[PDB]
Amino acid sequence: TTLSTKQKQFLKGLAHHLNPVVMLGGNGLTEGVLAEIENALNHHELIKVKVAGADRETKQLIINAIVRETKAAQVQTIGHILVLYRPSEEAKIQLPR
Repeated sequence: TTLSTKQKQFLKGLAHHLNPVVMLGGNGLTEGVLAEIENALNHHELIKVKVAGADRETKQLIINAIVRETKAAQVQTIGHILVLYRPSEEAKIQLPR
């Protein structure tokens, strides 16, 4: 998913009003966590995934794997939160041109 600068910023602003819908723990990106992320992308398009207690390299492994498997766009990485977006066949969120 390739987002323009303006699209990414639009989604970053919207995600400020969202809570995380997936949380990772010590076991990282398990099969079940990936299914939760897929589910969340499907229903919500724009999601926040909490990745607490991850150092920079660990978090990067996780980000890379999520993007590879899901084809979601990275909207924002700040601290322990990953904001991701993937469009739906039935758009829920109006994305700017």
